[PDB]
Amino acid sequence: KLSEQLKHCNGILKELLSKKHAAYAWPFYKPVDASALGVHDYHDIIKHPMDLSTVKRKMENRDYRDAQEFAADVRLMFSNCYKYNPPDHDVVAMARKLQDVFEFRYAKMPD
Ligand SMILES: COC(=O)[C@H](C)[C@@H]1N=C(c2ccc(Cl)cc2)c2ccc(OC)cc2-n2c(C)nnc21
Ligand SMILES: C[C@H](O)COC[C@H](C)O
Ligand SMILES: [Cl-]
Repeated sequence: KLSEQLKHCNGILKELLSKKHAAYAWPFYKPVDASALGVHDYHDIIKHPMDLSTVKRKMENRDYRDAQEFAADVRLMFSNCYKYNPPDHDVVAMARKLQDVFEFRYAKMPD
């Protein structure tokens, strides 16, 4: 049984995965497939891949012991995107928008 704070985190996660945000969330649904995408330098540049399916698995498996650990993974996901891609690329604009959704709701965390 998740703590109250981790319940809030799980709610955020469900929201990020919902159809409401799909237009900009979809690149983050699954691990980057570097070979499929032709980005053969991705794993040289990104040492700690992260994506929402992995966050979801970790939540289901009770891997996260607190909200801070959850938030660090979601933010790592966005950071990888900002690290690999030029700041004016489409996928970066999507990341910024999804991160806005995440940060404003994470800020509503019950004490
Ligand atoms: C050539 O650069 C790319 O393809 C990067 C690696 C890729 N761009 C994208 C990307 C490029 C253009 C648009 Cl409009 C949306 C996403 C990408 C696409 C699919 C995907 O999972 C299936 C992950 C993507 N992703 C993420 C997350 N962070 N960077 C990307
Ligand atoms: C767009 C920045 O990379 C992240 O900003 C988060 C803010 C809550 O929109
Ligand atoms: Cl953090």
